[PDB]
Amino acid sequence: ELIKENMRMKVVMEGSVNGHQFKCTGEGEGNPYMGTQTMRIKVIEGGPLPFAFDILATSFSRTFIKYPKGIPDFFKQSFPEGFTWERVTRYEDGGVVTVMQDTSLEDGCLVYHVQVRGVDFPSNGPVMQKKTKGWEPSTEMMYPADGGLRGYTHMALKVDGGGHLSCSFVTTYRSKKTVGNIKMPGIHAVDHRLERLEESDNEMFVVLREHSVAKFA
Ligand SMILES: [Mg+2]
Ligand SMILES: [Mg+2]
Ligand SMILES: [Mg+2]
Repeated sequence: ELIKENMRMKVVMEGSVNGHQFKCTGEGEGNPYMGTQTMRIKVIEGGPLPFAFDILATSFSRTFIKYPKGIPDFFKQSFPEGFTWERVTRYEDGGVVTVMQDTSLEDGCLVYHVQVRGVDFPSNGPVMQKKTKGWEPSTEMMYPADGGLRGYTHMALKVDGGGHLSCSFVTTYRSKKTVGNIKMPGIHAVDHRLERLEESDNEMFVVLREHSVAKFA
């Protein structure tokens, strides 16, 4: 079918955080049925970023979730047309990030277009001071919502000196399927582990790896 055991992805991300304009490109691959993927990301405009790359990392891939056959896979069913996602992220101490994403399939490659707008991060907070240490593993609750899905995640951004910055994601996943059917899942959870590795000194190059597995709520 269209989502093969090996799939490539490409991403273009444009946005701003606290007025700082940037652009990133990414490419990678994974095993959509095993829920594993890796991607290589470059900051191509606005680099070096004067904020933590961690606030972008969660915007770089829902086709690579391991769904058990008993839980319908909204994302893989949405091809060939694909799906969109819209997110609002609220950070402890201020920091609101709004994200709009398109997922398409072009010549057998997944193609992502992402728009990111971050505002009101404190000037001497760990995001704008680049004192973050990556994301804890998290569980995203998935709910049926008017023929799409609502995702809800409480994430913990690790900070220098042992603390965390609490943050909350509400995501709306919408199908772009204009011909054909989608079997809607019930309430479920997705367990995520997002790792950054192979980073350059000023985060102009970052490798992300993700493990995403669906389970019953
Ligand atoms: Mg399915
Ligand atoms: Mg902060
Ligand atoms: Mg660098």
